[PDB]
Amino acid sequence: DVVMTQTPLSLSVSLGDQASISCRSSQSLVHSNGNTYLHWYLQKPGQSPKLLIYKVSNRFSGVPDRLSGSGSGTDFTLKISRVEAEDLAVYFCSQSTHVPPTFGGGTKLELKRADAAPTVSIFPPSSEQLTSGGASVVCFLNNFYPKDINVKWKIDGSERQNGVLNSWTDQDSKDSTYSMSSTLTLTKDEYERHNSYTCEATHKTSTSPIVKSFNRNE
Amino acid sequence: REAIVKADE
Amino acid sequence: QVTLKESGPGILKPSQTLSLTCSFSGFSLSTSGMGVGWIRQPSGKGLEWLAHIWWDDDKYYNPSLQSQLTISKDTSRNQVFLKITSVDTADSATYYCAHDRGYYAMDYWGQGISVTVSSAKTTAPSVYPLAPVCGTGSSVTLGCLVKGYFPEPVTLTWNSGSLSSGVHTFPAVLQSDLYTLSSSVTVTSSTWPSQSITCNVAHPASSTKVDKKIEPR
Repeated sequence: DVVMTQTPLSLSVSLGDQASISCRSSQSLVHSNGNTYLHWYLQKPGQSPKLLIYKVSNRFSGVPDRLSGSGSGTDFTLKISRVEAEDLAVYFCSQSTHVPPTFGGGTKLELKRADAAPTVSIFPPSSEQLTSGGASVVCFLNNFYPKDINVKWKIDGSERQNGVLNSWTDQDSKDSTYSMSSTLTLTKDEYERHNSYTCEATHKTSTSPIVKSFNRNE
Repeated sequence: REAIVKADE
Repeated sequence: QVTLKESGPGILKPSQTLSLTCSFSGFSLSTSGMGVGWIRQPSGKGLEWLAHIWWDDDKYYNPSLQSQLTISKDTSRNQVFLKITSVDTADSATYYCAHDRGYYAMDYWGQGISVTVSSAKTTAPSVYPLAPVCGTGSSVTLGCLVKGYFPEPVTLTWNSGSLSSGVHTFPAVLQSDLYTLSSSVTVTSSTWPSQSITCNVAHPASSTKVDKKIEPR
């Protein structure tokens, strides 16, 4: 099938700046009927793709003229002027001149923002969970910028790495921040062998780690 | 193989 | 006003036949020029075209998959059907049906249906409320921990969808072959615990729908 080579892989731009994405096809996208069947889409996480541009330059209804497509033959470009938080998505080209239709590898669009410190909250295991013989301690590290962050767990002052599961959000389309969830899972008995539980966050906005903690006896 | 265009604009 | 919605099983076993249905409104397959396509996307991977069917009964298939694919329609009920025979784990994906412009550019898409090909058992999640540590500031963060389900997905809302702002719902992660996700919600300390806050979780594959009200510790 026809290969769509899309560049760059990621794009991080200041608010209001222009973003430009290139797509090159392994062969000409000019159909024998003279038309060029090359289209642009975006996809936000947990969402279906959305058509942006069809047949090189035609905007789909609801698409602001802020977005424009151009190119010919094997070389095509999507330009997004005045990048805003709502533009956060993975963007990709698609050819349908040839069978099967094929798709670019995607460009992740991210936005710049003022540095922001995470809001850190720790949560002991629920009564319901302890009932089942399990014990998860959860730490949320919310609304921070930039994306680079590290979490460490400490049990009675001692680092615990085993039983730690982390999850990270994509950049928020409203405030341009990132969030992270960290869960330490133990058995109820393991949990009850110790007293002090600590979630520790290292981020550029802070000289020292942000520390949230609780003692089991409470 | 080239696609067979079913409808267009 | 074109809408589409996919239906089918969330999970089935290798070698079985996958039967998907697209139900649509805002257009008719009796109208000249109309077409509906099926396209899939394995988790974290690229889109792959499956098949299209047209108003005039013309059907087209991905040549590398055609021995497995059958597309059909019921124009009178505004439905399109896809059958995939001999599925294996490579067939695990989100499957989309889509309205076509006429030349394999798809301008309206369904929400997608997650299909997992697996021999593992379906497992309902445990749902656990996350109240702040007992015993003060202006904002309070509450949580919901959704643990040990299979397959994906679950849906999570706060107060049946009433509380929408200040929510973070984290991507699911595998923990010993089962999925786990969590969600935080941040409100003013005037709101909670005076006003009720409940986590709503559904897991369609197990027919689970649970509510967990966040109580103070």
